[PDB]
Amino acid sequence: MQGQDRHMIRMRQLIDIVDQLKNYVNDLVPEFLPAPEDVETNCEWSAFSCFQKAQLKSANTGNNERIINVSIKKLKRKPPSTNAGRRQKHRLTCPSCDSYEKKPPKEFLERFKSLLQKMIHQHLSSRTHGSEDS
Repeated sequence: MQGQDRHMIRMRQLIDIVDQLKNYVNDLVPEFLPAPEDVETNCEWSAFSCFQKAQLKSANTGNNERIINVSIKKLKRKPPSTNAGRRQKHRLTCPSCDSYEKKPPKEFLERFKSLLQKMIHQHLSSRTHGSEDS
């Protein structure tokens, strides 16, 4: 009906900033950024950090540089406590974070935002499950 969950703000925000910074791809510097591809049910969390240390850097050439800083802030969002479990995990254990291969910013973003709305989202409520193309 009405209201705005605190958590949600983050979620949407994450996807927002992502899409926001994305729109400014022209201000995206190509660097080795960690992007967790396909994370365990309860891994995305441990991966959510891989998107933090990633450090979104803009081409910084004048345009959407300072603005990008708006995406970085959000992008650099902290996970829900620790990262993956506190008391020797629980639901299940997950491997390290920085393990997969790096990728570009355009992708790192198009992926991060997805990874979020992928698990994080559902993490709250499924909502018509069925996503797959490639």
